[PDB]
Amino acid sequence: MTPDIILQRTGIDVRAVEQGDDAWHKLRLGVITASEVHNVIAKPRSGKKWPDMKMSYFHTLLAEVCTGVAPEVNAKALAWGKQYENDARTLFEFTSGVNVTESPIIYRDESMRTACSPDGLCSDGNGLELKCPFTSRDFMKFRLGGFEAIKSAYMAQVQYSMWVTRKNAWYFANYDPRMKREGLHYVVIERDEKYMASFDEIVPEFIEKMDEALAEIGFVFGEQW
Amino acid sequence: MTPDIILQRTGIDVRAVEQGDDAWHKLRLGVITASEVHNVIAKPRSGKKWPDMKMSYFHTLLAEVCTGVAPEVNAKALAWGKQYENDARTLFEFTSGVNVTESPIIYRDESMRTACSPDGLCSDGNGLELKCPFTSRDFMKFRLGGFEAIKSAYMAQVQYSMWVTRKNAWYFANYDPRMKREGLHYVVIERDEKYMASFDEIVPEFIEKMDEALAEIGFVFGEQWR
Amino acid sequence: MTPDIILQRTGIDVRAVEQGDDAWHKLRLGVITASEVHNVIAKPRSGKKWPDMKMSYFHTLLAEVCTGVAPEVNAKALAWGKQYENDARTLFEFTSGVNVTESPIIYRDESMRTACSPDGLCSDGNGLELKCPFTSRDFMKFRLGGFEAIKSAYMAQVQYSMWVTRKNAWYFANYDPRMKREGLHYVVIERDEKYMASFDEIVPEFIEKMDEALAEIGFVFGEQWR
Amino acid sequence: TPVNDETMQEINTLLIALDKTWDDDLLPLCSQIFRRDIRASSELTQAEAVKALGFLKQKAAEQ
Amino acid sequence: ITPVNDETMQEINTLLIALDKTWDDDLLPLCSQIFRRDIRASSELTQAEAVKALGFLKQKAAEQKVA
Amino acid sequence: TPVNDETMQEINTLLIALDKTWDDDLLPLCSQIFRRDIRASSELTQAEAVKALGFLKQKAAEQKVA
Repeated sequence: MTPDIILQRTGIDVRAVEQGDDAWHKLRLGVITASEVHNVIAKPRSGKKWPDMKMSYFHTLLAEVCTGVAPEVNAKALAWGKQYENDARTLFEFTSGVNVTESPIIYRDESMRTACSPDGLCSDGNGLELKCPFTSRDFMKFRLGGFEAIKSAYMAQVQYSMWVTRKNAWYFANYDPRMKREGLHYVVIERDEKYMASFDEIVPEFIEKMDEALAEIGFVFGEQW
Repeated sequence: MTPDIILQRTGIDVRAVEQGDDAWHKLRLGVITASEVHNVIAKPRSGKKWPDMKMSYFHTLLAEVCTGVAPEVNAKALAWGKQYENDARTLFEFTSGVNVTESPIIYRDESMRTACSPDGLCSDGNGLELKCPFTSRDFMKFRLGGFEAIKSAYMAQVQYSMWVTRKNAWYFANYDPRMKREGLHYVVIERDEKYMASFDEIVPEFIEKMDEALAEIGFVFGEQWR
Repeated sequence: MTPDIILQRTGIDVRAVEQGDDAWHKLRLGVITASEVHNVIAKPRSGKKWPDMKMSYFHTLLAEVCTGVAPEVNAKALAWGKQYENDARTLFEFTSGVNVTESPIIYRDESMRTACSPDGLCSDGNGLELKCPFTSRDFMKFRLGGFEAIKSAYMAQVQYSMWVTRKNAWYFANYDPRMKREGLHYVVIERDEKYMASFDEIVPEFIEKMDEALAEIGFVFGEQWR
Repeated sequence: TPVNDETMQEINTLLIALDKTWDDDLLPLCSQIFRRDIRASSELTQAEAVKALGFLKQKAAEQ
Repeated sequence: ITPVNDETMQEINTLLIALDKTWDDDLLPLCSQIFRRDIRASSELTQAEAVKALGFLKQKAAEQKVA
Repeated sequence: TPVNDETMQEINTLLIALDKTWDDDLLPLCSQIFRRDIRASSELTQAEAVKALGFLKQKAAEQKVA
């Protein structure tokens, strides 16, 4: 997808967007984003039935199309993340030696049903996800590494970003300005083809069901722009 | 049950009571209400020991008797609900074509142990329950699934409202002012005798156990109102 | 263990610090406290994996050491507790007949890894835990007594307090200023040697694991006080 | 962004079919639900008029 | 605003006598603390306050089994 | 509470190994993340300097300098 085609279908110029902007939010309305896709790929205890978190995201995403808004969940956490994001980015650049360009949203294909919003695009080809955990507890969990350091929601997010962008690796950094030392830590996560195939299978079905639900109440995807 | 028994016992004139005022809150203290009765009819996975949500409500309701106050729960969802309830009533009148009259609290009997506060009484003899879901997500769930995606807590509230008032059906309407279209949806919930029987069995046992707990600590039901 | 050893270690005169204080929080940074030890003794339903609540407290406590701060959880409940704690203490004294002197933090030993902050030390040798529960619901749960009136987190806090102080019994009291009567209730809880043995085995191990994690990222316990 | 003509006509089409009016029925309705004194039909936003229309359509569907 | 009735005052006085306690030395100071007000006479109590105070005396007395 | 000799020294050695400077690289970074105009290393507290040093060590480690 090119910058004029987005403008052509949404009326918004991607070149003039600043993460958090009204336009930034509008572009993600009804779109399956990386932060939420862990809900799409949840499988049940057993059988073919969608778990509550999957049904809940489905309904949330449908509501975005029909209201043209996304309420913000966790206002404290979000303000904290926005306060320290650029410090996290700068420190990632500094410590890694890798240069970072900020990217507007990247749609996977012309349907614009699937996107991510990288916190950076790196000079070596890799994307960048940045987290400023609201609790130093969660920083520490990541920082200590080992089994279960990276929560599966965030692995889903990182892999989905690689699915959307076609890319092969992704940096995943946490920053905590309250840590007296060791406050910036990152890892490289490699494209996992088990995740890619899961998205290839499950994501189109999720889009189809959304189209059915929207049709049932006289809505069509795209209306929100 | 009449305005007279309420006056003698609480000092309050029900005719002066509009939803949400100081008086309205007072009259619900210690009373098994429709919004909360789902906790009363909760059963465990096996046996007869009260599940946690049931015990939790028992304790909440006993505290209302002994303190004469009730805290606010979900302040934001509640304020939203109060913000848009009148619009939802109006839009339901307009779209349905049935006139709604507002009602103060209705007790099921002289005991005043059991009550509901309908969001309205309809010209066709049905009650009306009105939700303004805090999340459009929850609105969308109701809008698509209909009957299938009414929370059992909400289904209990509607059935108990029919148990209390003796009515045969109840309008269940959701309203969401953020929806560009399709923001007002309603269904008719019919009286279900399996629920009526559950209340007949379980609620008097709940009342009996409350009296025992109150007696254990020197309290009697009614003290909240004086 | 004295206030001179605490002073040398932390620069804080314990005698000028009172529950809630800014320095009161500094003395607890990284320390296994009685209100949280329930996280430390949680076992898994099977196997040997630390449950989520245990890992979560493990990470919280390490973060306190490495940041020098502990964010306040449940602000409204803590403010309610602070508002009513002295009345709760006086009413306990008054109704029980036993005298209560206030105590700063008490560390179990020179390591300062383990401590409790009794809400009082009683004339009869027992400690005192005082709760002003934010919800009258929880007051009522406790007031009604029975097998289950005391949450297991609270039993662990009480038993840990006896483990820290070498004491044989502890008063567990609740106060609710909103109750019209019966607003103060207490029971005596005896030292339970099963808990003592669990603390003896599990706590030193938890300390070892914390040290290894701190060392993993180049920290030494005690840094948060230098 | 103001109410467009084709949407305004869909509304008026339904008002006539329903035997309702702007003065007696729809302006008071809209004034209440959009929390604003709406004195004439041209003062509706397109978004506001799309909601009013949906409700008229619902009212009609139910007869 | 509703004041302490005579019946309640009497029950309080009965308990004070049995516990060997007084309004001015024991109960009024207590009532001043817990109700966050300067209370210098028994008549400054509300009935609701007096009920609480009476309850605390009953609890104190009942531990000792006093009469 | 100002930067001790030990910490200054390790910072200065790493800046040289990394071919970075106080005025061009480190003070701008410290100014950004500590939200203050830090114009000289003497304006830095020990706590700030310890954090700065940490970042330099990470930078040095990932580079694999001598």
